Amino acid sequence: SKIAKTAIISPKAEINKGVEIGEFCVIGDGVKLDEGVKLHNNVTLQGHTFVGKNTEIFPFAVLGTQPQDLKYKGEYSELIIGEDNLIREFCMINPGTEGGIKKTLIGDKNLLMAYVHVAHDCVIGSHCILANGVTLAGHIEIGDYVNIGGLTAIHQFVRIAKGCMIAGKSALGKDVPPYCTVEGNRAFIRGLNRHRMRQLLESKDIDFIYALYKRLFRPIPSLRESAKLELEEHANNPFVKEICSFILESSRGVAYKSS
Amino acid sequence: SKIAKTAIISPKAEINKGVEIGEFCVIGDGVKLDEGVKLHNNVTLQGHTFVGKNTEIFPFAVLGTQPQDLKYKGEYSELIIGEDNLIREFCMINPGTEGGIKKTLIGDKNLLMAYVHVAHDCVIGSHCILANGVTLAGHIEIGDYVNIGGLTAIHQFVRIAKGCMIAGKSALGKDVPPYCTVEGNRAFIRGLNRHRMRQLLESKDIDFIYALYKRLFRPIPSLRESAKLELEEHANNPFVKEICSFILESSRGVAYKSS
Amino acid sequence: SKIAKTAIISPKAEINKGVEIGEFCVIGDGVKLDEGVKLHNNVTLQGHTFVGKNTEIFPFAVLGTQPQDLKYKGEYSELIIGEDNLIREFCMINPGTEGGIKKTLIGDKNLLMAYVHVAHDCVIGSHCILANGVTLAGHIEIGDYVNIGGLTAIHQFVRIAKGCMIAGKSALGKDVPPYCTVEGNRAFIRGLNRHRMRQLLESKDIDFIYALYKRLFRPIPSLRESAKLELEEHANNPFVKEICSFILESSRGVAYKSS
Ligand SMILES: CCCCCCCCS[C@@H]1O[C@H](CO)[C@@H](O)[C@H](O)[C@H]1O
Ligand SMILES: CCCCCCCCS[C@@H]1O[C@H](CO)[C@@H](O)[C@H](O)[C@H]1O
Ligand SMILES: CCCCCCCCS[C@@H]1O[C@H](CO)[C@@H](O)[C@H](O)[C@H]1O
Repeated sequence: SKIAKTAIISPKAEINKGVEIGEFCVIGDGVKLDEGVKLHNNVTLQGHTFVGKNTEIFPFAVLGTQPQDLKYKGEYSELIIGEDNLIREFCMINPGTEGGIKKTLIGDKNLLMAYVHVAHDCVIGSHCILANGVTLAGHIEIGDYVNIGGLTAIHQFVRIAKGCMIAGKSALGKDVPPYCTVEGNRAFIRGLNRHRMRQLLESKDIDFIYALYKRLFRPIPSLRESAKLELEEHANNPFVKEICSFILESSRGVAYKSS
Repeated sequence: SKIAKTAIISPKAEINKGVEIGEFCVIGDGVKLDEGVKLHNNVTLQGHTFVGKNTEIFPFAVLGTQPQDLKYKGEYSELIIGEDNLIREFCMINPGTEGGIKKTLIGDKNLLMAYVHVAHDCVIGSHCILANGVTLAGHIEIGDYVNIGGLTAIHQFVRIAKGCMIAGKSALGKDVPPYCTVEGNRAFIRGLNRHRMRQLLESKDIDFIYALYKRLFRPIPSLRESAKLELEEHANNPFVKEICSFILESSRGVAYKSS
Repeated sequence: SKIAKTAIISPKAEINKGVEIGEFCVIGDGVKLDEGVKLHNNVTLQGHTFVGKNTEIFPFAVLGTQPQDLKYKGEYSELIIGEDNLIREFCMINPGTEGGIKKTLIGDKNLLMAYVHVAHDCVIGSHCILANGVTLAGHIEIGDYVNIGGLTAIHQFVRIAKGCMIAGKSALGKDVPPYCTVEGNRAFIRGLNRHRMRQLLESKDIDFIYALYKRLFRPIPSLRESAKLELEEHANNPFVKEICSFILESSRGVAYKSS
């Protein structure tokens, strides 16, 4: 519950109770820090940025500066961060753009290791882990319980569904359906995130999913056609709905499988 | 037109009119900031560094500290940056060395995204874009209108000519002739930067270039011999001169083509 | 021998004579700086960190903050750095954990270039060079005279013996025996670090080592069996002892060779 005297804090910023601010932090006039937020020394918060309860941010992280994108034109956008997040040293996160969704959103209980960059208009859920140097291009969507290995680059508009695991040093240019593990320069699906499914899903449903994907990724009928048929033959099945609707909504297309 | 009171500025530094300096900037005694320069909070400028008109530098960038090279011995070198540049967060740029060209030079209207490192003795032109984490080794030369994708590493003494495009995550160890696109770990030429040529060149000349490269990269006569012959059969043709003289001057050799 | 007035230094920290501290440095209550240490502006030193004589640390480096590892629980660990080290901009080094060796150790005369991250429980020797962006996972052991190229990632528990060279952009998941050169995504041994051996070893011994490895890496008898036999047929030979005992102690296994 201490605010360093050396910290520069705009009188227009809103700092709730219990907030800790380390030495030399720089806080702009559009920042909001909810209860229990802890900023180590030298954190830079600019733009219209909201930082949720109990989130902790380490030294030299930069949040809220304008997107790097050239299309940006001093637009009115926001950066919204959830609760119980851990944001490490040298992270750089920008707010959204008018051409995107006018915001960059991050949920709860996530860990963004050092040197992680989150570009404008990205959406990250909860319980995610982005390792050292992960680089997210613009307009990316990441579901809950997603792990992305260090030094991985995700291209613009890519969508990663819930429970996915992406190996380090990968370059992902396509969407990844729920509970899949990805790896490779031009990343592709190598199987299912068994370890994740085992903690969130029941055995019976895990088997169903394997079967589902095996049928979905058959070569003959296109993925799209198999997905639509899957929704018909199983109008009542949460997993089919979650997986198939994700697939049919894909813009960049779904990543390569193995069959 | 405001200079933060918390900023540390050597009385020997030269700060022109209209310069903006954010909170906690550290400016050494050999720095010069031309008109309209904007430094966000926490920018570090050391050594004999000149920053051109209207250039803007974001938080935690470090410019002017001594090169990492071991051969360096407290030499007298400079870092010269042009006008209208955008230098993002966490960039690190060093001045030259006595063994090199005694300076690191950057032209105008360039964008160096976050975590970009420019080593000693590098030369960057104008209208260039270096994405997140691009790493330039020493003595590199980059022409105008060059785009280098994120997380790409360029090895020492490599030269990239005008209008080239280098895909992200590449490792370039050879020179790249004008208007070529490169990609791959041990990077190679995959074709021409059509999108770039279309905005700078006329259709007729674009066709000529394709033809030129097709003949230059034939397997039998060496690239060098074809280049010399090309200069003979076309003593009067700017494109041939620009492309062939570049090739004949190569030290590390020209990158692999595809034919 | 000057300490910037703007620097924040805990009265509990121990600062020896001749120490230089730049503007805005942040020094916690468990830090110790031995004689001749030079901190540029904005260096952050936290936790129970010791910095040896004459070590120099550049702007925005962060040393001593808690490990990123989730298993960590406000444990009592240390970060110990040796003498004559050069630690560049944006480096991030964490102390050890209770599950590891309760410390992160770095020897003497090393150069850690910019953006280098050293995870909890790592052990680095002396005369080493880690290029831009090298990322070390936890519990890694690096011997003396090791060079690791830029943007290389070393996985947890990997051990690199004395005199090894690791090419840039590699991903190492296995141990590397003394005097070997490694390269590749899933890194493997490509030969010997001749350049290194030539400065530290006599010609006769260099020949012996080549022969040793040629016999060790034969396909039929396992590496382990050949190593044990090598120790028997040469109970008195420092090189055999150094190389073979390293191999037999491997946890993650030894890297792939080429024969
Ligand atoms: C397969 C083709 C993939 C093309 C991907 C293009 C991504 C460009 S986006 C770019 O990403 C940066 C991440 O560092 C952000 O900082 C910028 O603001 C944003 O504009
Ligand atoms: C194919 C072989 C390629 C060899 C390339 C060697 C590059 C070493 S240079 C080195 O690059 C660093 C970039 O981070 C700079 O900081 C250092 O000052 C500079 O000395
Ligand atoms: C072949 C399989 C290799 C698995 C390697 C797993 C490494 C996870 S460790 C992890 O490394 C980070 C480096 O950035 C540190 O910051 C964290 O504290 C530490 O917990």
